[PDB]
Amino acid sequence: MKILHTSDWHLGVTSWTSSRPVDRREELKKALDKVVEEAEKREVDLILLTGDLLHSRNNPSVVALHDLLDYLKRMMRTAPVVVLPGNHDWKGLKLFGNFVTSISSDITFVMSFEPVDVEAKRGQKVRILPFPYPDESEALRKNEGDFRFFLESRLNKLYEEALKKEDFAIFMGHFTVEGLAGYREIIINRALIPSVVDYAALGHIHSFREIQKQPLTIYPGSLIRIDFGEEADEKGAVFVELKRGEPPRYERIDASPLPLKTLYYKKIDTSALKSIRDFCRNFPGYVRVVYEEDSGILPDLMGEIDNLVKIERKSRREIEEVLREELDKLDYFELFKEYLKKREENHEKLLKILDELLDEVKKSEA
Amino acid sequence: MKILHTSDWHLGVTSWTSSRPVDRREELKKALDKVVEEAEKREVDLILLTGDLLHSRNNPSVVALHDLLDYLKRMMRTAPVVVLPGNHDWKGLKLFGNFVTSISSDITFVMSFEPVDVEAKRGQKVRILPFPYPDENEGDFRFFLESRLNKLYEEALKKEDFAIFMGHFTVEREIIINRALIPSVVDYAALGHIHSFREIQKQPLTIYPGSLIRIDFGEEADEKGAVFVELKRGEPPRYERIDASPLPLKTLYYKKIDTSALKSIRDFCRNFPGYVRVVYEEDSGILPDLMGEIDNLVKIERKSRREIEEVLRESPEEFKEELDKLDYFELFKEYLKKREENHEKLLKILDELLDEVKKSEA
Amino acid sequence: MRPERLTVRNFLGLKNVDIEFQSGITVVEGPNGAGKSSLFEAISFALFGNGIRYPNSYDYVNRNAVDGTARLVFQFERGGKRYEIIREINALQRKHNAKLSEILENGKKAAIAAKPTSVKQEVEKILGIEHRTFIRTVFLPQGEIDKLLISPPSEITEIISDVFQSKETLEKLEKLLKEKMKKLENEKKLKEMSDEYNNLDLLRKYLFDKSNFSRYFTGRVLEAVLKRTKAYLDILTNGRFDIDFDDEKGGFIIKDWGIERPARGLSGGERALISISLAMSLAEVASGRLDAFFIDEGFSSLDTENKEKIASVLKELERLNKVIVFITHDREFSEAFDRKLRITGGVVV
Amino acid sequence: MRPERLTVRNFLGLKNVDIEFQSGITVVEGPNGAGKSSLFEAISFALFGNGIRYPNSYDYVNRNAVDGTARLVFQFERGGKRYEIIREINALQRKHNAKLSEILENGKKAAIAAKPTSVKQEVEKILGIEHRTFIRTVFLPQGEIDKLLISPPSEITEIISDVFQSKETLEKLEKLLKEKMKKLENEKKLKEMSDEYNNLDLLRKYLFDKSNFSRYFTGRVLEAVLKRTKAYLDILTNGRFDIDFDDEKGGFIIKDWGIERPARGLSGGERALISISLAMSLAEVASGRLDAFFIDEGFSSLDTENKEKIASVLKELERLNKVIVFITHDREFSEAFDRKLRITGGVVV
Repeated sequence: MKILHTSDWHLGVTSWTSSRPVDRREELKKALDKVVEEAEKREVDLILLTGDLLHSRNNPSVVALHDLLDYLKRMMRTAPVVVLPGNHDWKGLKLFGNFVTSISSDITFVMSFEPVDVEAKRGQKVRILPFPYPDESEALRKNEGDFRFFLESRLNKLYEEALKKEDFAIFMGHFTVEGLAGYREIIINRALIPSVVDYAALGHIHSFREIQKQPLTIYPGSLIRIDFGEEADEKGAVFVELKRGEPPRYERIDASPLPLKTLYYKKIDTSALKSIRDFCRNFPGYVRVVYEEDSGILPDLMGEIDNLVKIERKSRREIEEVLREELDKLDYFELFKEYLKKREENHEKLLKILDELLDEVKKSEA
Repeated sequence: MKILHTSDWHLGVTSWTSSRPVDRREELKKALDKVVEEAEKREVDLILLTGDLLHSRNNPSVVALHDLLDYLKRMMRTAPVVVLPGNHDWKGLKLFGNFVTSISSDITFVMSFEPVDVEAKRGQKVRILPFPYPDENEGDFRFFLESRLNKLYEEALKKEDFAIFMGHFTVEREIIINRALIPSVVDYAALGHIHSFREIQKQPLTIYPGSLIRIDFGEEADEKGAVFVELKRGEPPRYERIDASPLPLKTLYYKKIDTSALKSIRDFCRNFPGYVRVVYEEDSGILPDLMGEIDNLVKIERKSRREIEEVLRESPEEFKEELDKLDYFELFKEYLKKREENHEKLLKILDELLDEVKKSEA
Repeated sequence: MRPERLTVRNFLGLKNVDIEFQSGITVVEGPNGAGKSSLFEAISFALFGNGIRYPNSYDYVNRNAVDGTARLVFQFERGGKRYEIIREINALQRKHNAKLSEILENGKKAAIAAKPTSVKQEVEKILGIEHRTFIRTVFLPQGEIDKLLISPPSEITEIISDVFQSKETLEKLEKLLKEKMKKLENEKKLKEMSDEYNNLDLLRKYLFDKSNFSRYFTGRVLEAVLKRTKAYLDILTNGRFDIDFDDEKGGFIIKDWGIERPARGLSGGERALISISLAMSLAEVASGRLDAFFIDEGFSSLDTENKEKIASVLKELERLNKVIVFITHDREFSEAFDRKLRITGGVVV
Repeated sequence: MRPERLTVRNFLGLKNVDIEFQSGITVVEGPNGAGKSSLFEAISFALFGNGIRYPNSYDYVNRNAVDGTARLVFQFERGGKRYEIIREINALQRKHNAKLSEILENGKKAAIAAKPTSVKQEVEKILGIEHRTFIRTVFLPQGEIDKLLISPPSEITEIISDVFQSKETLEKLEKLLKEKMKKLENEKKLKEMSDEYNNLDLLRKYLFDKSNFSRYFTGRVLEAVLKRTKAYLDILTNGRFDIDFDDEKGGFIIKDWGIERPARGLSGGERALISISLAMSLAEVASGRLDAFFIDEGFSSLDTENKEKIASVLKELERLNKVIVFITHDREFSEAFDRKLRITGGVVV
């Protein structure tokens, strides 16, 4: 069966509100569009949604909700979708999703560590092994012992229930795999994840990361570069494909959202200014200039340059951290010998006479 | 086809928060229960929801939402439901409702002046003519409203079987609408947004079902419940009223609270299943904490002698009118005549005895 | 009727008073023994000719004036056409005059009766109220009203008996009927006698037995009086009080908010309103609608603090629009009624 | 190499100076005409024995001291083993002495050369840098650096020509080769002569044609100097400025953030950093890695306000850890460099 997997969108997310607010909604829709269009053209069988689908988990805008449900429909039009909402509890949204689950087969909100048996477009029997954030309060006392033991208990549970599968069994999780750059969070060991699953769809991480190949674990990441901390990222969904006879295979669907670029300067001066202006003028994406030695007073580039979203000041130590030999010497005579050796049929014949000329000039000088 | 129609619900509505807060939820559920149970026992074909289904239109409690969706399911279990949410209600309820509409036939949120063609339990082809609160200057507003009606009319004529008009307004900020403006070709016009039941007109049958519980004392004299309408092709619409059975209200009016008044209030509240509001005029204390003592005394007010008389209304029947005064003997003359085969004779000897005593007196 | 004016002179208890009844509830008060009780007597004597204190007409002359006549005029609406009556009476002259002249829209009085005996007939013919009944109807003595309320069923059926008909007349019809039977029993013709005896004796038994006619008659008051009492208790109490009657219990069983309650439990002002209401109901079921009432304060020894409270609660009677005048003796009751009328030393001050 | 110490006495422009080079940039300034320019001359002289200003060795004696010898020692790391050299020279005595003693880990100096001619051979043998090239490499005159930057392609290929090889030697090889051909053309044996002529004349043409080899050599400058220039512009500019060269446009293409830009547009401190970087790149592609550089201020008339700004922007050169010393003449440039060295009246104050 064919699967379109998508990671947290951050619908209605306003970027850089501290410097220059930008409504990403337009861009975000365009990427979603391209993704959905690829899902249809590819005739996928199952669609997975994980991570932060809404940017604001405490107070989603009406429009943001409108967009979410909009794309949930477009999604269902192509194939059954399964949503695993994590750490999200607004206006009984989880309550919403639960209600729709019950009145439909084309959509299913999994919101409990208890497994659910969905059914794909082409009829494939998929068993979802869920592992969301946990409802209610564990408490401070139980987290050190209760918190890890409880998590372990859940995994032992998902394992047993995974073996009892029919066709395929997809694990879905909302957490942070232990060993990442770190970006309350839930840390989970890769070994703890069930091995018997055909695919483990994760989320809640902006940047795409293929954790492991067995069982195939993937973070699809966002569809737009939410901030400059990810200007070097490729954004898009992941199209996995599970088959019985053969191991899982997956492509990556490029969303192609506006690009970011950080311009680093030592100090903003007349030359710097011209450089910034010249660059931003021919750059479709968003720009952030960073500098060390102060060049203040500084002209209002933001007021002039409408696509200059942020101007920062990284220390020489930090600018080098985030930014992540011997030279051969050749005498003129040697280069000459080398040339007379490649650009002519016979070299040596010329070298013998040349060394005689060099000997004659050396002797007739001292 | 059979239709069960229920007006505004006001779920999670707390009554009398200024005096003594009362969580109506329990009562409100019991009434909804009785209503739904009647809908099932009656095997209705279509269920209509209008008016304020949620009490708070800006911030519905989680429980209130839980209850709403709960009863929406119970409702659908019996027959396809069509909800017309008024614009007063909170927005996430419009996007939600729209989504469910699309994934189901047993429920349909109409939220635009554009007509929708639903299908009943028994397969009847019903066409809904919607007219919600126009979302998103007064002379153009009326023109705008009148235009939508012309639109609903044209679209109503193109019906298949039945055509039910649904509207959220106030029959002549609120939206005033003339009765004549409503399409006449519709088989029934379900309205809402009014607590008190009111049969506007019989052609086309226009009804406000009203709330299922008495939300305040301004409606203590109201009957609460849904309306079970029945449309047929060959014959005109007929409709019953389903009684909810919600707790009753009673206002006790006093001139002044005194030792006698206090005993009266205590005695009454003690034998009254509903909620009580005492109103008085003359200054009376210094009153004891009746609410503290009487747990079902929700409100204590002070209406002016002018206002207490206005709200009271008029009950002049059998009063200030002539009374048939009857004298003792003419009543005797009458009692005898009715109660014996031959009266005339006894009547004659009586008047003779009377004449005899009269003469022997002066 | 609606008493509009009543000019009394030298009438017992009074010397020279000029009263003009107005819409609402008036309260007349004065030094004990004068004006208060006597003022009403005068009004009841201007209609027929016989007051309620003395039998002989001439006795109604004031003691303070001897050999002098007592004049009294009286205007009163009754049926949409107002009438006027002026009688004069002198003990010395041994002559009594009167005249029932009706007041026209034109303002000119028309003759209806000349002799005092004629004015009586004409007045009684107006609204079919004999002096006998009038005395027991428009004049409500507080003492008897409050008593009728908490009265037993036997004493109640009695009250109803001696208000629609004179006890004396009943006794006399009694004796006459018994005499006829004695005559028959003592004495074609014999068959006619046996037919008369049985028939006269049967009617006798029908009228005479308390169980039947006497019982039914009492119902009219309970079915009619209560009927009307309920309406009064509604317009005056805002639907709070509602009384009915029952033998099993004490009698007039009274309910407050659907809940029965001992009448003794009620405050004075409630006993008053409820009692007066039932009283007007009886008075009206016997004499048709009445547009006026005279009530005098009873001054029960323990009723003083109440006197001021009762005054406030009885003020509701003004809502009936009837011409209701109180004949109070104590100042405390007299004070809290905007419209006052003091009669000191026979004159009004 | 890494100059660690340089004790000069009576050397032209100097009387008695003791300098100890330290990591990072080093700046030396003094009254015009003394110490600044002469100090470096001394360091060039201590190694080979020719300097730059004068041809004859003896002319390098200070004017202020006559009949007196000029002594100068010099320690310098080069290859992980530090060396030491002390030459003395007296005009009067007509005798010049020297000695290339290497400093051991033990602290004892070992002999490598006695005569000044021997010390020269040994020094040139170290890092294969002849005095001819050394003069045009470790010493970077600001005037010529900035010029090389905004230079035309023809004048550029020239600069690259007279840095890897003496123009004189090329001309002399020229004339000698032309003379041999004349000899042949003028004169078994005849076949050998025709074979020699054609073969010697062809090689001649291969050397001579600026079209062919001279062009490829220029390529060596492009491929390698830019290659290294880019790295310098990265460690000093944080990846801001990238430099590439196109012959048709003229000069060295300069790009700022992927966007080309006229070099005249850059601020002084940028012209400096970029120019110096390219300069070290050329110097090193010709003489291998260098651990030291001498740059003297150019004081372009309109460059004064910049003098203070350029000083701040050039401070980045310290990040390379090379022993970089500036030979500035103006105080404003001299001030903003923590590590200063003033030489007044021949001595250091």
